[PDB]
Amino acid sequence: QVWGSETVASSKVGYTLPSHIISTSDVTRIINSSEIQSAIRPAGQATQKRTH
RNA sequence: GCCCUGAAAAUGGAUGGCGCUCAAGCGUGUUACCUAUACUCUACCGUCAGGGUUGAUAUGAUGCCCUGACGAGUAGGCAGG
Ligand SMILES: [Mg+2]
Ligand SMILES: [Mg+2]
Ligand SMILES: [Mg+2]
Ligand SMILES: [Mg+2]
Repeated sequence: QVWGSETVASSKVGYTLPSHIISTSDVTRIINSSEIQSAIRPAGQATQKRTH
């Protein structure tokens, strides 16, 4: 009642809870998604070999 | 050309000094040698630029790592402590 829900309006006049600018807080799962993984090129060595 | 005369100032006095006369002087030529915080190569610190790396089961993706270049400073500005 005090702060409101998705089906109940908040008792505060004209107030709604703030929105999210990102859907989830774990970007690891977003990267590990099939669509992202199927569009990227293979990665490197993570520690480049010294050539000269 | 060199040297000499012309050429007199006040504390004692300065090719920097000693001293030097086929010079250790003057003109000219040939080599060797000495040494700057400059140049060349290397290491280390920092700054700037271009890049690599999220895949869990280990901690900083403002992380870790690869590559190149650069570094004087009053008044003054900005940044990290
Ligand atoms: Mg001579
Ligand atoms: Mg030097
Ligand atoms: Mg310099
Ligand atoms: Mg400086």
